[PDB]
Amino acid sequence: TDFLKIELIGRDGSHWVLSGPGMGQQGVTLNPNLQQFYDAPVKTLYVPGPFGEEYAGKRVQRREIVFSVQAYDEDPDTWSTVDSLWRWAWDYDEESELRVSTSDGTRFLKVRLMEEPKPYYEKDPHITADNPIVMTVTATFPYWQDEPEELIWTTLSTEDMTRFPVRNDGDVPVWLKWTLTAPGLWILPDFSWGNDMYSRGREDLGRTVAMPELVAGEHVSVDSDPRVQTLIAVNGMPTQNRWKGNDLLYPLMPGKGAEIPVQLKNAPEGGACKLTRPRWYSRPWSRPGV
Amino acid sequence: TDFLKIELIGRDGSHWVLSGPGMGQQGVTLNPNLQQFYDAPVKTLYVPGPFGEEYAGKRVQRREIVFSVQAYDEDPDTWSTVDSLWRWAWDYDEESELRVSTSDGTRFLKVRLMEEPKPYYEKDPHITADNPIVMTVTATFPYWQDEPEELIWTTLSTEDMTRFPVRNDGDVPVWLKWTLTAPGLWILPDFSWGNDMYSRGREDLGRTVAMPELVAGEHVSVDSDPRVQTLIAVNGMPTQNRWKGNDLLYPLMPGKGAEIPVQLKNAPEGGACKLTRPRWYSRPWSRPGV
Amino acid sequence: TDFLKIELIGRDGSHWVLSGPGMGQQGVTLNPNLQQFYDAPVKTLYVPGPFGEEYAGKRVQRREIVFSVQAYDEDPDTWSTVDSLWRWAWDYDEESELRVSTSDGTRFLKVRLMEEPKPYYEKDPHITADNPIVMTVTATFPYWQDEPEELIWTTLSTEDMTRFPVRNDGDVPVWLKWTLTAPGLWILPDFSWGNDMYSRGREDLGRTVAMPELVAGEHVSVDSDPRVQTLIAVNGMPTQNRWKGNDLLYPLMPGKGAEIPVQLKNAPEGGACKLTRPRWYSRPWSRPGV
Amino acid sequence: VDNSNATALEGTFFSGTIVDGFARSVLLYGGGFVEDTLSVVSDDQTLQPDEYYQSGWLATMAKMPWLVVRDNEWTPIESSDLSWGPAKNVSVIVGGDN
Amino acid sequence: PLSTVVSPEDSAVQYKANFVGQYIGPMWKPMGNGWGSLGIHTHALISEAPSM
Amino acid sequence: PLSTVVSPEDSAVQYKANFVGQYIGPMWKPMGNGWGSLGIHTHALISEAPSM
Amino acid sequence: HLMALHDSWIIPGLHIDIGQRMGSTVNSKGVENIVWVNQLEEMTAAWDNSAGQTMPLSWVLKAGKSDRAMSIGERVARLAKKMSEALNNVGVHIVQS
Amino acid sequence: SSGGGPAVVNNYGDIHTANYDEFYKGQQRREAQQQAPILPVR
Amino acid sequence: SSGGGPAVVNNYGDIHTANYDEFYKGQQRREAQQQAPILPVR
Amino acid sequence: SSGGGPAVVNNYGDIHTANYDEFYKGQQRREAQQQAPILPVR
Amino acid sequence: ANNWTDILAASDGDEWAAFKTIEAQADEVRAGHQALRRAKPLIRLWMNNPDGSEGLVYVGRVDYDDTIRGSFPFKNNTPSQGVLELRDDNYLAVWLK
Repeated sequence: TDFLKIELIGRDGSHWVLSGPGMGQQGVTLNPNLQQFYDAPVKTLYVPGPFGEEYAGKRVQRREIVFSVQAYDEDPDTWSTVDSLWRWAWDYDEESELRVSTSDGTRFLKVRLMEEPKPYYEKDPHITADNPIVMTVTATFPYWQDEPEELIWTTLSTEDMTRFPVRNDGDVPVWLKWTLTAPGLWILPDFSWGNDMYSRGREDLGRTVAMPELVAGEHVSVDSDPRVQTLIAVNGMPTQNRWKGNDLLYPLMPGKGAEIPVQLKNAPEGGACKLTRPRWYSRPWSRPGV
Repeated sequence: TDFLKIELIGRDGSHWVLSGPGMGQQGVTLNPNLQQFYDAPVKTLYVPGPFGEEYAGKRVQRREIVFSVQAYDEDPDTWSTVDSLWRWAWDYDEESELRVSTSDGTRFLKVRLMEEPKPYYEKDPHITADNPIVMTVTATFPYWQDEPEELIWTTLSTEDMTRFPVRNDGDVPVWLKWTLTAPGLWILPDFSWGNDMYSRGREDLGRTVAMPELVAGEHVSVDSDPRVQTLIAVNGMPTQNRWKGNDLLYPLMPGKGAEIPVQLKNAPEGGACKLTRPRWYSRPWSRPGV
Repeated sequence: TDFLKIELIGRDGSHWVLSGPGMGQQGVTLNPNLQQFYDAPVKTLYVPGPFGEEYAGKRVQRREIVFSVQAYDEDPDTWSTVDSLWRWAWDYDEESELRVSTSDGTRFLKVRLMEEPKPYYEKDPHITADNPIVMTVTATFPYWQDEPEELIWTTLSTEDMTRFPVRNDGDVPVWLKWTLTAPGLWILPDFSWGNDMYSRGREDLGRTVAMPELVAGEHVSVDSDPRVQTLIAVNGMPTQNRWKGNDLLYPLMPGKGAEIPVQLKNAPEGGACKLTRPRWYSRPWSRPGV
Repeated sequence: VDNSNATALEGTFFSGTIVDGFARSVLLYGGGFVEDTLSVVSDDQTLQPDEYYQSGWLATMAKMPWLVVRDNEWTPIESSDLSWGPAKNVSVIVGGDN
Repeated sequence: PLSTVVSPEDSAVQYKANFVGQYIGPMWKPMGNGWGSLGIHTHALISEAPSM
Repeated sequence: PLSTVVSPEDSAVQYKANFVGQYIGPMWKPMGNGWGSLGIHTHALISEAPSM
Repeated sequence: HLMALHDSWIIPGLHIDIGQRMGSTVNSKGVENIVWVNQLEEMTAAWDNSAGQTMPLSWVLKAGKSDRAMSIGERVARLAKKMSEALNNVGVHIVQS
Repeated sequence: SSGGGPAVVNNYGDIHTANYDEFYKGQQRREAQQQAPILPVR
Repeated sequence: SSGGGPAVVNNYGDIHTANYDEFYKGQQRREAQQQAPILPVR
Repeated sequence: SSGGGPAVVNNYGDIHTANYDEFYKGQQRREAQQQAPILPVR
Repeated sequence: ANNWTDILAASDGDEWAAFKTIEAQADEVRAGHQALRRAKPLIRLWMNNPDGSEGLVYVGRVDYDDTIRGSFPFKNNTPSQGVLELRDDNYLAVWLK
């Protein structure tokens, strides 16, 4: 349909249109009945309680998308070429992009081959030259993504301050990344946004964290997500070692945003700060909510 | 039918009529075969005995309601808006209300997403613009409930007494809540109603418990239900710490009612009392029980 | 079809055309629905993480190919001869070749009887002289193989150097084999090809390792594949025992190739080197990868 | 028998890397010989055993350890448990009656 | 794809080192003498930057 | 079922506006002259903040 | 007495600490009214984030102590520790010949 | 009827519903019964 | 749908896929946590 | 045929017929082999 | 110390409004208690100073969501073992290795 368009960018950069306008131009179409494709799988925890079991929290699970494609052509030789290209568009170690385009925009999922594909019918595929491949791909990161928003602030003054406009339009919290140049003393926001995961939702509403003083050449990446270490110096110096039991604890809660303040001091040659904010969604398409 | 009306009030305050008069006006109707919806699940316990097994007790289990809705509209874009609104009406962390209205009144059940919804058919949903969403919701509190009966008794006397009429018209025991102003020493009833859970059925027929002497500004809420701590003061003082192991032990048994006495002493200003009696039911509709 | 040929070469050297042009000339054809035949079975590993499960790696698995053949002839005596020959073409201890020929070339898989064959119909097979044999064979080495590419470099000089062009056109990493004459100190390349399996992809870009000084008559084979001890001398001497705990670490990754340098020193006679690059593939046919 | 060869004059291999092989160290005894540390032989010139030049030999000589068992994605072995723990007590008291 | 993307091996590289922080860093692998054979000297007697 | 319906205890509230953006915004409802009767004036002659 | 506080309002460490007396009841006929008052002896905070079994951070209390109801392995370990200490003491109290 | 279903699953023994927790607890209880009286009071 | 299939097998608990070696190792690890700090160093 | 039935139950491992008594006895025998020669004779 | 008369005056003589005010205060206290109970733990690794001086030096922090499992007992006068399982791609796991 023209209301929905599904594309694949392979590990090798090949572009396939599986459904929507222009589907099957590269020879591969998408078969019906694809599972765990729309909603992010979440399991909710329950613990014994007086009236049965009490809610204890939720855990998002990785996506296990089982779908099927159909590789077709008029002649078996070109069909074999198309099937080989489709297989080359996938891998186990490295991931490939699966984009969904609707009136709500374009959102992509990074997926990899969970297991070996199951191709062809019971007989040799060169007879029909039109054969289905059963794909079992997995999304380690289960959230559909749009391109993250990047903001740059460069200053020449020794001491300066800026207000980064930040807003979470998605339905799930997101973790911010900072790229800070050196030398200089940086103060970055760690606002709770009302999140009470550390019993300090109101205490940390306007929380700011001071990074250790950076020496020349010690440019840092400060990623708040739990997957990555918070502080990484580009030159390999242990910058986190001088930071005294302190961390960025709070993601950007959905529906919240403000002008977060970033302060720079003691910078003889100024400095640059880059803020990267991901746009994470649990569905391939959804109307904006607030 | 016009004998039953089912509504959902989402986490965002949206109102949907899934069945009954005016159903489907918001685009979503209720499909048949909804399970664990009427009777509260209960498991009975049995010990080995001389004649087989002996009854040991009952435990009420949380509701695991699996039901299907059908989202429909004439055009796929409006269907997409309807589907997004329905998705936004639900959450894992916070509960949405599910109201059943019959000739017995309106009773509501608080339900949350137990896992990710399963939407759409095997093909893309824009083809039909009329697609089913399978929802596995859960009710941690499994009893259908109505708005509680509230009574207020204020006084100006230093020492006074009152009687609150109370009666459990439902089929399950309910736990009373009190709101007591300060200063003052309160004597609250904890009548057994003949219940023999502690082997003190008629021993505790007229049991009254003395709350600790509340200091100025220490207005307390005294909730007898086991989900929550009994004494909580509004100024944050540890009232229960001064309440030397005492507690409210008995709920208001079904079919039981009386004029429960509340006594206030040592209240120079003259305080106020509020009694909240929940209306818990194990079924969406039922005739009153005597 | 004429686009695909399938052959079996038994443990005794017998030749069978199961499918393709000339199929059934020896009396045995191939029935449909053969499984675990095309893609090499791979299982992916996942470890718990904040967003579900994180990628932990991949492991290739052995092939369990269950396929049926049909042995037929006009008269039961000749059918019995055909069936006996087909059974003799198989074994448990030793493997037999299974060759697939397409426009991409001929690739072979070495398979052995995983369990006893299941022959014949419900009645005795002499009634029809046309009976199916269900074979459950296994491939311990799961990749499809082509004949390896071999290069030879000879020198009469005491000290010399050469460059071998090498390129993996398949979809799986291959492990190089060397055959080096003695006496002489050889230095062999162990280029990482950007493989970050040891977190040294860029550090080991031009890694070279020196074999121990070989004494007269101690010609060595240096097989980098993990199924085999790396250094094996022709005269039975313990060369790897002399070699101080070193090893060849990196395979030739898919899509990578260069002129790898081989150095020879302290060789009064002048020596010879042979490089064998295997051609492993994960499917019986595939277009060349770049 | 002495199979580790840790106390020998030439020392043995106490550590190594998969890219450089083994590293030769020798024991150095501090004051009172109670404590022994490891000092690396920067220029290792230990000769190979004569047994390594004999056909049909497979054993490991104590002076020249050779066997490194490597675990990777294509390992031929199955590693099960690699556990390291640090030293515990700085000082020891031994005595009673003299 | 070869025309579109640039390979890491087909890329000119330039490297810097200043030793001004009095730290060797992980980019200098000692050779011959093993770990601990490299150091940074301040040279504070003259008005000069630290050397390696 | 409710004994009485009481107005909710609405707390103290706060609002602010500075007119730094481009247009007026939906937080201001035009009146009398209808929609589109409001605007932002830069006042860059005096070098001052924009006004409504 | 062994308790597991699943979603109880009790906050271990905050409401009650190690060594501090607390009362507990058991819903068993004949001892419903009785409150067993013991000083808190153990409290373990445990969690599991595995996909198979996922247990949120939960606290398990053990009020009072008993050598009798102690597990056999724990009893053997405690006895072994005491025996080793006593053996060291006797050996150091030995009078030389 | 019985032969070839749950009634032969019962003959199979603990193939279907059977948990490890009470089995381990029962083994521990049996070992505790065996060893507790002979363990010293110290 | 859920009641009467694998969704109630989960309620049954460890009737289908459940391993013995991992459970035994987990019990051994819990016992080791309980008893290791009180074992002597001798 | 094999994929999706008892032949993949065998890959699942100890989900169908397997009893706890033999596993416990085997683990006890392994521990006894490990610890018996070092236990004293007293 | 908001007296009942003061609360009633603030609510303009409406007993139901005043009691709803009191109930809201009690609810916010209960919510604070629940948040304190359900707050995530803060796991931090520290090391000795490499130069040999005093004072532990901050290594890093393990996220509760980034753990695999954990178990920390507090015992009365008895040593206890804490167990923390991490994925080997975790940065603190790599540091420890």
